[PDB]
Amino acid sequence: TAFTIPSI
Amino acid sequence: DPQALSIQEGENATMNCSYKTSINNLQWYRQNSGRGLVHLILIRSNEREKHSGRLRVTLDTSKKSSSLLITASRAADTASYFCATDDDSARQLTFGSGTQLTVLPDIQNPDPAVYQLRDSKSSDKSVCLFTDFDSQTNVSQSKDSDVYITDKCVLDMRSMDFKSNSAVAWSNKSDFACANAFNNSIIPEDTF
Amino acid sequence: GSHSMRYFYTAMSRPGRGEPRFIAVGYVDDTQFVRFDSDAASPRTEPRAPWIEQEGPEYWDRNTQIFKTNTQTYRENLRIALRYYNQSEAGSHTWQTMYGCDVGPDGRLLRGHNQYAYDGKDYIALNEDLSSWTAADTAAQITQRKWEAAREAEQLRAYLEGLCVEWLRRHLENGKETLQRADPPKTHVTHHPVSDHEATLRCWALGFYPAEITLTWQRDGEDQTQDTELVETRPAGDRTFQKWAAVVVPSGEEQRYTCHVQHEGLPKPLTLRWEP
Amino acid sequence: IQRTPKIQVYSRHPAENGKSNFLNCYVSGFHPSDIEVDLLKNGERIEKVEHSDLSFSKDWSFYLLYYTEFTPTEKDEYACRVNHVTLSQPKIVKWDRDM
Amino acid sequence: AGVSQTPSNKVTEKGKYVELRCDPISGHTALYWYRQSLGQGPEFLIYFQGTGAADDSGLPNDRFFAVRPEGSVSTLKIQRTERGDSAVYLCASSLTGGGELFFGEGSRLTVLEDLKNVFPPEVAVFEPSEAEISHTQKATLVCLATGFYPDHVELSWWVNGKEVHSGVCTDPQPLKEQPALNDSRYALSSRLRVSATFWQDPRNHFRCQVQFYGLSENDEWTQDRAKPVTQIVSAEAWGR
Repeated sequence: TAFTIPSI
Repeated sequence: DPQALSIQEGENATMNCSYKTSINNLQWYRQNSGRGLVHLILIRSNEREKHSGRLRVTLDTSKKSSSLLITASRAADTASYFCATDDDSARQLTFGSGTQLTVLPDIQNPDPAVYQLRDSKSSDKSVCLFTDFDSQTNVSQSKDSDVYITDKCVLDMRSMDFKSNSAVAWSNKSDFACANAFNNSIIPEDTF
Repeated sequence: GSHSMRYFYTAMSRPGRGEPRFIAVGYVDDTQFVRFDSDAASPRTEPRAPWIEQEGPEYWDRNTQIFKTNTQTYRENLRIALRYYNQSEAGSHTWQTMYGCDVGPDGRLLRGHNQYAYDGKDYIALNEDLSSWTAADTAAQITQRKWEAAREAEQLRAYLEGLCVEWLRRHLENGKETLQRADPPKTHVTHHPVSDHEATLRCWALGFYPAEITLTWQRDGEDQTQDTELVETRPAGDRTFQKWAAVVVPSGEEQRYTCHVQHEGLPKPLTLRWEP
Repeated sequence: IQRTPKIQVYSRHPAENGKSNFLNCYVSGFHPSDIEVDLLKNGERIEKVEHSDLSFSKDWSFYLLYYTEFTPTEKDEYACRVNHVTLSQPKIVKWDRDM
Repeated sequence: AGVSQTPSNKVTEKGKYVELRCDPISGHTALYWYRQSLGQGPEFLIYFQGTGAADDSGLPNDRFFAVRPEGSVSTLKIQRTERGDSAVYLCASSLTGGGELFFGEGSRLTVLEDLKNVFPPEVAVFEPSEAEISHTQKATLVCLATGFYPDHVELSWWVNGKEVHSGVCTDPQPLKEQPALNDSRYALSSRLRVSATFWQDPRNHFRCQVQFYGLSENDEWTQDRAKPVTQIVSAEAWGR
């Protein structure tokens, strides 16, 4: 499944 | 909800948990103590194994289980220990049941010793204080209305390197005194 | 060998018009399979290839969670970026991200990419050693610091080598009839006089997969790189592609112009001229 | 930075007069994402139009495919009109079955 | 020093509205909320990324709602409060999302059927045994905090007007006086040990100090009984 991205 | 571990001080604690979820990006180990907060160390799904300080973490992604091992366990290390997994790399940590760790001292000089204690101000309760007993001594559940017992507790006199277990006995009855208090717990025989 | 799963993320401000907006698309090689669009009635992850429609709800629910998360982190990053660059709240800007994983003939991770752009320019990008970053400017250099601290290349590398590759394979087995087939082009050459003096011919590749091809007008058996023209490979609209290549030349010089087309499903790189 | 879009108007299958087909317009190579695309039949909006989900290339320029069902005839002409911030006037491209 | 959650304790009845605060680390974008209850893992509630929820699947129901307007400080709103909701609510902060969670100390919230049975503790310093100051030459004092409800207490010893954690033990958890059901008054004790030199030197000073958490000015008084606000109940002793 898809990645969940970091903030910034 | 993997049982409590009690162990002796200096000897090695080893806790296990298992995550069920699909992958994890990473797995965390968290220290939760008294009323307080929660707390940390981390292994990725691609490294088998990781050491920090006295800790060594291990990850087996086939059994979806991990092992935290504390080396040379101390009093400070007494806390409940919790797993967290990052569930699909999707950043919400999932925490498991985890493990009540209690590192007890080896007391080298046992003086099993039940005393009466007298409340300042009143001729009020007799309170029997089981103190100075061996750490292999367990106090058990009193089985009557009147009789109830503090479970064992340790105190540490920092200034003078002393450590002693102590449970407590209260009651408002006269069918009760000292040699009574501890008739359910397995005991070492000493000082009344 | 060399299969891949890639996701493509686009998010943008719309000051004056509405809430930022976030769109995501996933491919396996050159077949798109999934989509998500923030502006939907109730945004949900929807299929795009037949072969994924087979997963149970947990798949949809889960990626819908990750995208609703990914929706918000971009609303947020949009905002952080207006801070790193002294930008006004009144101009619209854009974030773009690709990440993906390639797997060996065996299926191990061969290469892995993760790549951030702001406003069309490169921003931050992870390096071949999946640990370090190339930061486009000073702003990205904060990010780079922020991320080294959170060890956020390792989080990345954990996903690539695990969740992606695991799924890359889980699909490939479901849509093997689709995704492990190579469709070789149906090629034809056409006749177009722009005059008696000069006349052009056209190498046609139609309905092929994947989108990789080479159409080379070999003059006398040579490239003629400067005198030939070619259009970028385009989509048919089913899951297939077409490209063409042309060249203008004096008349009656036809047969010495051979067209070299190579494509994955082609045993022999086919040379062809053609006349009536 | 802005890039102006690349337009390719063409049909899915070889045009054969009076068989149903799909007219494609393949806008690609632009930035920002925002783009108006109409399909024209004798210079009026075909109303049935669909598009692809948004995506971009290894250089971040986007692309999209507008497509519709039609039967190509001889007398009927088709076109893609396209608006982007880069374009001062919208951009008509007449369909050539020859491409 | 980190993620301050507030107010550390709240104690109300059925049907009331509770507002839990938490102030996370600066520059942390993700702010989680968890909740946990006696001897179980924290469970997920909600997870902010800057100014808004990116995940709220932990929320058990529409009565739960969180907020974080300016992106830093969050607030947890619970409504039609119920017994079911009684737990410690944990606030954490991540730098970017996932990875290392920095928790706040928490807010212990107990929701009761009525405010009728809220009871502060009675407090009793107990003096040391001579049979102990002989056989060990050290003095142990014992503190009994009696008949209090709920089990929201912290027990701090003070020798002389200053607090020391040293020589002292309290019990982890209090236990039920009438242990037949869950509305039972609680009992918790604590000891501290000194040298017999210390306690015997008469001009020394011992306070067992016990801090209840009950009600505050925003709660009602239909009682005859001294209405149980948040307070400290101490008990002193001196030397001989």
